[PDB]
Amino acid sequence: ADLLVPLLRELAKGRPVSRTTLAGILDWPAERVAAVLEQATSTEYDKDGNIIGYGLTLRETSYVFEIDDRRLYAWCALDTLIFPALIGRTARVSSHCAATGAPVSLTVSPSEIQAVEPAGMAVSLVLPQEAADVRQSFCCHVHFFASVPTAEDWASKHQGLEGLAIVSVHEAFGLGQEFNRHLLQTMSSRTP
Repeated sequence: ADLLVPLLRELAKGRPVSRTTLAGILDWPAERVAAVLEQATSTEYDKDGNIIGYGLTLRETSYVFEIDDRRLYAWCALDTLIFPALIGRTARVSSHCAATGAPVSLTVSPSEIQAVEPAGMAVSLVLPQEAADVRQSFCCHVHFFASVPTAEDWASKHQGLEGLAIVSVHEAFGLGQEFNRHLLQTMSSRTP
């Protein structure tokens, strides 16, 4: 009697999943499934109203995310992925340096990386702001840099923005892997 979030499990398959199937898969009544979508109106439907799943962007960006046998796209180095460890397979990630334009690519696996090119690429992130208008406020703004010198080089001429910080794709996986514990919390955060 357990549940490892079959929703995304069947989702990763990228196949038409109806409520009777989500229900049939969850071995739960179509009403329980319904209750779930009853609060998910923002979710994208397809055809008669089935769960389309993911998609990120309508294929028109630079950040590419390949997994198993499904080519995905993103608006930032992050949007490409979300939970590699939850997938249970490898995820090929491709990016381009915002300064050198070099073709960067990394392999995101459920345990670590297995294809870093170039061997020394760097990632870029932004600092949290709480004094900006309403629209997005840099929902992501996550880019990659061919390396730390370029990341830091291009970074030098990329100051003034809302913080903006550079990092090693190696440390980016630890900061990205730690977010889980942060999101896992239902509410509040007692520790610091």
